[PDB]
Parts: sequence; C-alpha cells; structure tokens
Amino acid sequence: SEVRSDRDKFVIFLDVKHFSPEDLTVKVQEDFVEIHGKHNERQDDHGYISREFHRRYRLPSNVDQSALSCSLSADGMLTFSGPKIPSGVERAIPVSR
Amino acid sequence: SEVRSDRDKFVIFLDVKHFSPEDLTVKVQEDFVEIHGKHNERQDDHGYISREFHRRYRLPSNVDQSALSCSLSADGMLTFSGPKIPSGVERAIPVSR
Repeated sequence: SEVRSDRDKFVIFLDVKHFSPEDLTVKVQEDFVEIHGKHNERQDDHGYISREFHRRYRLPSNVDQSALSCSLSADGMLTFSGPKIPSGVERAIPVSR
Repeated sequence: SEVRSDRDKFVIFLDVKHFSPEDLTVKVQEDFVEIHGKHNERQDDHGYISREFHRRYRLPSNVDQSALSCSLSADGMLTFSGPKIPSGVERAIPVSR
C-alpha cells in the first residue's frame, strides 16, 4: 500500500500479488474507495487455502468520481486513480534528466 | 505453513503473525482441521483494513481427536497437534548432541 495525492491526482497503489483480476472488486460509495479480494486455492491432500482482504480508503472531495480508473499490473500491483478537479483557487515544476 | 507427520504425532505450524488469538478459530469436522482468521484494523483518515484467511487440512485417520491441542506463540506461530494412536502393527532413534 501507498497512497499519493498531489494537486493533479489521487493514486492508490496496493500490492495484491496473491489475487487474480477476477478475485477483486472496487467500489466507490459515500466518499470511500472499497477494495475487496478473495482467492481460493486447492492444496495437496484435499486441503484448501482462502486469502481475503478488505481495504477502505477515504477519497478526497475534489477527485472527479466520473473519471476514476483502476488496473492490475502483471506483477500484482493494483493502481486506482482519479484526477482532481480544479476549483479556481507553491507549484512543483518537474525536473527532466 | 509446515505440516509434519511422524509415527508419534501430527503437527501443523502456521504463521499467523497479523492475527490476535481472539481472531482465530479452529474446528475439527469430517476428518479436516478448519482454521479461520479475521483481523480488522482502523487506519488513518477513517480507512480500515481487514485481513482474513481460511486453511483446511486433512487430519490423518490415526490422530487421536480426543487429545488435540492448539496454541499461538508470541511471535505469531500457530501450532496445532495431536498424538497418533498405536494400531498394534524402520524406527528413527534420536541422536542427542
């Protein structure tokens, strides 16, 4: 987990390496991002393992909830992001190298 | 997880370091050991995290189900064990050093 928020955007990075994309759900409700995962795996000798989590995050009030995106990388990182809407009211300048 | 089984006993070791003793349940049913854990934690900014698992293990038919024990170590290791009942039918000899 890393949650980053700047003037331009809000981003959640969440390591979910033990989960398949179909195991995950992401919902936004009442100004919270709600992320759930559940993965079940058969073991040797008729055992099984279930891994499960929930993560609730507060969503800043200026994130555009009509422009949210979420993706899962091949290496198991979930990225959830949204741009911030300008309200009309120091500014970092990128240094290229 | 490590599951060990010798002529004397059956032992499950399971790392549950993110769980409190009150978060865990252990049940034996239909020749399976069923271990569950769920731990919820409040975060900063009104977030929360839930961690949850299930682990089902087959219990050997010769384990004495009247003499099962389970404990959680300070460092978060769960040990579940039972002795085997002698049936009446090579044998390792310990080497002390």
